[PDB]
Formats: sequence, structure tokens, C-alpha cells
Amino acid sequence: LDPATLAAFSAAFRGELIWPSDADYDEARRIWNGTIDRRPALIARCTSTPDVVAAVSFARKSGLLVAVRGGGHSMAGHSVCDGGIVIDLSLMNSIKVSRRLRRARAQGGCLLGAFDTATQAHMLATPAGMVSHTGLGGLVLGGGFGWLSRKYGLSIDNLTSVEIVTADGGVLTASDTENPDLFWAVRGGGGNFGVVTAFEFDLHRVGPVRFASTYYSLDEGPQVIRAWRDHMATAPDELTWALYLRLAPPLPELPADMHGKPVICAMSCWIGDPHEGERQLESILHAGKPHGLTKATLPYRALQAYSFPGAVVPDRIYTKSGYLNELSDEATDTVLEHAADIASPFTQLELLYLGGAVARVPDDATAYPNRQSPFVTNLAAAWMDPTEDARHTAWAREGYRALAGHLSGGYVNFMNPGEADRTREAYGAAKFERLQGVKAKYDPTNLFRLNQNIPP
Ligand SMILES: Cc1cc2nc3c(=O)[nH]c(=O)nc-3n(C[C@H](O)[C@H](O)[C@H](O)COP(=O)(O)OP(=O)(O)OC[C@H]3O[C@@H](n4cnc5c(N)ncnc54)[C@H](O)[C@@H]3O)c2cc1C
Repeated sequence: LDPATLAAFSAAFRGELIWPSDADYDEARRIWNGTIDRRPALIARCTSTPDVVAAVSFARKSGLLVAVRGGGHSMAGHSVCDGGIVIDLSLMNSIKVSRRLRRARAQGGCLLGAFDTATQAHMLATPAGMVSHTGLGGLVLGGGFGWLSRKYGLSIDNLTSVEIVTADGGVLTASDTENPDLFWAVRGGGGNFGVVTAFEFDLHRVGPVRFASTYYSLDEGPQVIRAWRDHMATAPDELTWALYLRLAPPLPELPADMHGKPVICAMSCWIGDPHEGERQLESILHAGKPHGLTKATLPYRALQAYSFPGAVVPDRIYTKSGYLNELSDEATDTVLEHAADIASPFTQLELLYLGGAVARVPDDATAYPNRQSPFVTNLAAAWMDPTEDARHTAWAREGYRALAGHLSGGYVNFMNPGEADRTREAYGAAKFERLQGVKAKYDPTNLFRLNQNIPP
């Protein structure tokens, strides 16, 4: 490490440096995917945009492999690197909300729960992921979907501008009117094009939400999933209905003879009038007998903080996901045969219906692929014992291969560390090559390669 560069970076960087000798280094480098044990040479905790600029320039000059960390939830483990530098944005957590203009400006290191807390102070909101502590950074740059998406689209579908630090250390504002090629690419292209230090979103009024969660016996699985698939094909935007095949959590609402056994966990909500929501959710809650039924009228920030029942954070995860255009009866059976073999109490086989507002955005308006594929299956193995990695990974892998005949594309934010190759297939040829032209203009060095990578 050349000293003049380091020393001038020390004079510009008004944040915290964590070195491999420091006590807090083992914790600071930990990311949510515990199977990713990497030793960065240097962890930089930025507090403002000039901090990131200094961190970007110093990494460019010094030749260090760049990681960027928002909330650290990368299923591929991109946010920590072996022997490089970590531009850590976790301290840049602030949000300014205009209730009157319905505008939220959030720093690149925000967590979802912080963002939704600030907007819900004015009963405002904009779509994002379902787990409170995942980061706004990586989620939004990949698309971002959740409870508000069928009504209001992806997270990017409400983005209006970004402040971004490009590989050359320059700071650019990208929007629909300013650097619009870059705005297209960051809306689905990940961290490939620079470090976003500020997002601006349009917001929506979201009052109380009538919500429901329940569990169905697996030997009623066929009629439940079929009812689910059949209903969502024509369901109104306001109804979001998700299925999570999993081992029943040992919760008092469920009978003890169901604890630990595979079930279907159905979570449903109605974005709109709670009285219309109660009528709507009752029309979908009885495809089979609902066990452990919880129905509530929750403020939207409570809905955001609910997932997942049991409130356990796993240490180790491996995920295989893809989209479906159709969910045949044979595919439904296949899902059920593999869900019955679930081993860890923290593993889920997620089945989501997007569509709605997501699919009414034209294919080419952003960089997010597969808007016209409604279904998402996410085989999400999650466990604690690091000596058991092979048996839980094998469940995701072998379940994915049995469904390969229905699966196409892939959400970049659900990719596991060994899926660097799925990139061209996930984006498609037209989107991949346009992304490469933005990557050629803004990061021709591929300084930012710790992501679902798009080489220039
Ligand atoms: C428990 C859990 C639940 C999830 N639920 C959902 C969900 O409901 N819906 C959904 O759509 N996705 C979901 N995700 C996935 C989430 O969208 C991605 O994992 C996302 O990448 C997480 O971002 P992060 O910032 O926390 O991750 P990190 O690991 O920090 O980073 C992810 C990627 O984005 C880059 N990045 C992060 N911040 C920035 C920034 N400011 N500028 C540039 N690049 C940046 C990193 O370089 C990295 O390549 C979930 C993930 C987890 C772990």
C-alpha cells in the first residue's frame, strides 16, 4: 500500500477505517450470508458522498478489488471481498421526506425499516422488500419488490433520480432528464455503474392494511396452490397473496402436532380500504382449512416488519430462483414433492405472484428483466450448522433442476455466489448489450465487478 495515496485518502476520508488488526474487523466484515467468509484488506465506513468519492478514488489508484456494502444482504455475498476494500455505506442511513411533495430522499446505506419509518411518519410509503433489515441499496438497484409492488410497481418504478459516484471519482445526478442512459441502467443493473449515495422516490398514501397469514396442511397443497394460481391471474392489483412452503414454526396459533412439519404459509394483504380488504381476503383464505389464522389491520410499517413468522435470522443460506410464465398442475406437484423434503426450520420455498403494476411497465423502460413473467419461485435454503451446508444446498439445487422445465430468467437479487454465469440469461440479449454500452461509458475498467457483473 503506497503511503502518499493512503495518506491523502486519510486527509479526505472523514469516516472510519477498519483494519485487519482492529478488534471490530471480524464483525465489520460479516455479511448476512454467513457462508461467505472473506478477509478484506480494508473496511471504509463512509459518512457522506465526499467520503465515498475518496474511497472510490483510493481504490482506483491503489488497484484494490472493490466491494460496496449497503445493507449487506447479498445472497451471492458480493458486499465483502477477499483482500480488497469495502466501501461500507451503513452509516449513511438518513432520509428526508416531504409530506407535501410526496418525496423521499434516502442515502445509499439505508435499511428498509428506517426508510419505511420515515415515510410512515406521514402515512406515506413506496414499495420495497419484505424484511425490514435488508438494505435499500442493493435491493433498489436490482428492481426491488414486495407488498406494495402489485399496486405501485417495483422500487425502481418509483425512483425519480439518483446521486451516484462513478468509477472515475466523479459525482453525477442521473434522472429521466439528466444522464438518462445511466438512469436506465441503475434501475435494474445493480451496482455495476457506480455507488449510489442518494435515491429519490415518489411516495404514496398507504393507510392501514388488512392483512392475513395462515397455514395449510400439505396434503391440501394441490387445491391451495391451484386456487392461488387461478385467482391471481385475474386478481385486482390491490390483492397481494404469497405462499411459503416451510416447516411450521412452533407458534401458539398452530397446533403442536403441526410444529416442525412441512406446510404452506399463505400471507395475504389488501392495499386499500380495510373493509373491502376483509371481503377480499375471506374469498382467498379458505381454499383449504386455515390453521393458525392471524388477521389484523396493520399500519403499513407494521406489515413491513412482520416477515417472517418465527422472527429467526439464519446464519447460512443458499438460494436458487427463477421466474415462471405458467404454473402447471405438474409443476405444482413438483413443488409439493420437494417441499415435503424440507429439512431446516428456516428454509422456505417461496412462491410469489408479481404482475400487476410491475407488468404494465413496458419491457424496455428500465433494465429490470422478466416483467411479463408473473411467478417467482425462490428455493431459499437457510440453516445454522456450518457442517450441514451440503444437505441444504442439495435441496435447493435438486429442487431447482426438477423445475428447470418451467423456470426462465432470474432476479439478480436472488442469485447465489456460484451463479455468475446466469447473468446473460437473466437480463436477456437486448438488455445485456445495452447495459454493456452504459458499462463502457461509465465503468470501462470494471472497477465495480462485485455484483451480478456486466463487463463493459
Ligand atoms: C432476508 C432477505 C429478504 C429479502 N427480501 C427481498 C424482497 O422481498 N424483495 C426483493 O426484491 N429482494 C429481497 N431481498 C434481496 C435484496 O433485494 C438483495 O439481496 C439486495 O441486494 C440487498 O441489498 P443490500 O444492500 O442489503 O445488500 P449488499 O450485500 O449490501 O449489496 C448488494 C449488491 O448491491 C450493491 N450495492 C448495495 N448498495 C449499493 C449502493 N448504494 N450503490 C451501489 N451499489 C450498491 C453491492 O455492491 C452488491 O453488489 C432479500 C434479501 C434478504 C437477505
